[PDB]
Amino acid sequence: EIKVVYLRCTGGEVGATSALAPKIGPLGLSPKKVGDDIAKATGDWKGLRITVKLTIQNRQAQIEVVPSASALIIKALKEPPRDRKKQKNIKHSGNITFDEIVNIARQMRHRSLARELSGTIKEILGTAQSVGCNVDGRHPHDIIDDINSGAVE
Amino acid sequence: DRATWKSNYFLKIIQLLDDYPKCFIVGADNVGSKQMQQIRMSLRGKAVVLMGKNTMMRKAIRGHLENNPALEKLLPHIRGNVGFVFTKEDLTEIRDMLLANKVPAAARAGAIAPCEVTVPAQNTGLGPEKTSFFQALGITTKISRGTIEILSDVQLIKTGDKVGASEATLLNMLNISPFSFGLIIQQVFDNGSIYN
Amino acid sequence: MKTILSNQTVDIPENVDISLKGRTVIVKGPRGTLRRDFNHINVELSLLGKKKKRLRVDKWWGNRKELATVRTICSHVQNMIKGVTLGFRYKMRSVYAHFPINVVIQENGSLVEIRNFLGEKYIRRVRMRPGVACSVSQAQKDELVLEGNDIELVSNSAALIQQATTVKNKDIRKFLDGIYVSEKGTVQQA
Amino acid sequence: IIEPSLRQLAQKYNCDKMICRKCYARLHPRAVNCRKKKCGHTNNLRPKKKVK
RNA sequence: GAUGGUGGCCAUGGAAGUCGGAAUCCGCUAAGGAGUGUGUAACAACUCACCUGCCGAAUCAACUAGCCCUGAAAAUGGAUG
Ligand SMILES: [Mg+2]
Ligand SMILES: [Zn+2]
Repeated sequence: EIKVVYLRCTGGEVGATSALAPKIGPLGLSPKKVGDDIAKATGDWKGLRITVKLTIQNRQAQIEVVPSASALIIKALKEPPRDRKKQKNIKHSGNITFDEIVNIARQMRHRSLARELSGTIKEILGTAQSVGCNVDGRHPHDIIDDINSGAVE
Repeated sequence: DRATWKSNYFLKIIQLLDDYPKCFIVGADNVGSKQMQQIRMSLRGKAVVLMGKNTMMRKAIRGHLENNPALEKLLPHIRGNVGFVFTKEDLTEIRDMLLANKVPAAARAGAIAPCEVTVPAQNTGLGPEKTSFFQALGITTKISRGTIEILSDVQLIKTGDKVGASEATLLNMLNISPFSFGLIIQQVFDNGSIYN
Repeated sequence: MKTILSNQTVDIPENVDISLKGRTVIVKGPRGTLRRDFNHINVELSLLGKKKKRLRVDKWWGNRKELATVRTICSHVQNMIKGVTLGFRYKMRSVYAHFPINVVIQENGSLVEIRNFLGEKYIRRVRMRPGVACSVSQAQKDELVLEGNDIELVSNSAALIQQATTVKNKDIRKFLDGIYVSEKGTVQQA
Repeated sequence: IIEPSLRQLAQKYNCDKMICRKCYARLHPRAVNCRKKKCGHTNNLRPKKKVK
């Protein structure tokens, strides 16, 4: 018997809000020793919203992070995170080039729910204006690149 | 706008018919967009399935009849929510693939029941906190091992029954949906021939 | 403006026979004979063609307030033809929260007595107008079946009992009680 | 305490109505202007707030 | 029928579109609006825009002026003579 459960964590921080107990409680597996393990396993994010799938068997669970386009672009837009102070208007400003957009799209096509590379770069360019940062310009400037001036595989 | 949306559709239906002298006239009836999208995404490399307005397709056929005098047979077969799928690989390999790519869809409240939906007696994993939905249907159940135990099977909906919200939610909770709708393709066009 | 001519035709099933006496109409079918008078509408009725397959109703030089009356006659005739060839069956269900509604049929459907409506001891006796029959149906807990020929009489009787089963001086948005018309149906299905 | 389909059947004759602002007439759910000529067949209507 | 990227981003105690401020785009698309509403502590669910299935000839909208109506309630019974 193999069970898979999807959870949402806040990154490398240990979840203060007890949300593992409502899920892992019914099967009897200890949730407190798994939540901190997920937090330390993620680690690098440490400031984002993270989705984690858990392959829990009758003996032990396996931890792996489900990739997300929004989670990848925000960590690509590296900025000093804000601590517990938690002020307003952390609207991210930055200029991420096109090179790493391709490799993020590789992770997007890894699970294979998309079109080919030329379509995934467009749908992640949509996520660029979704976040707020611009690739040396907005999507009106970044649409003509796909027209007769592309740099995609 | 609509004017160019009609023109380029005329362009893309002519172009699609130019290079595919073989097609299945497929009635995409009661098929979810999710199922259609995954089918098309999976089978894009082998075939292309196109849908649209029947009255516009038949006018395109009648407009192209001046160059293809063998397209009149398609005209009587265009009625209902029916489109085209084009492929050049084999004759029945895609037909078998379409028959195998059917996906069981969820039970929507308001749609007639196709055939023979019931629930066997078993110990689920829902829990004691969701028995109000079973009490709505009046199904007598017990609770054991911390979950809900079904005593006996029941034919909640017969063949050709209206699906209610209470039954639809119960089927969603049990993760059971015998409702499977796929391609119900009617005829085959192959260089001026009709096949079942 | 005044439209020169406005006409509509109604098909006539072979099992039924309809004839006109001036402007009133009489329809004879398997269930019985039903008549209706139209001496207040001032139109023309013509049973054109042998074997009485079609009936045409037309009006000449009528404003929009009276051209509307041309097609309502067609609906009346076709509804009447349905009520004579197949009849009308109105099924209405009793809705109550705590107190059951005791419905008793008397003088073979002519009178309906209602007891224990909201628990009050007052007995509601409603007399069906002639031409309809009431009966508490089987294969169901609470249900009343009204069978008749003309929709006016059948639905008027259903309205009478429905209006009789009313809650006053209270909030009707919570006290959802009374006998309510659930389904409009037909005695004989084609 | 009651079967839901019967409850909505009672609602269709008692709850889902449209009320005229003036004159406070009760109208069919798919109404546009009030039936009554007492208020002048005015256009403003409200959806008859349900029970909370 | 009415989908994914995606539970888009500031967001917040919980905010999956339905309380808020700025964005408001790409694939599959005949079509799906980071969305018109009903609701949810919030999710689910219902529903609208939009696209299709059936019949087939005309159909909407916003102004505008005529007659009539609501607006329009006083005392001795009452006046286009
Ligand atoms: Mg009171
Ligand atoms: Zn009014």
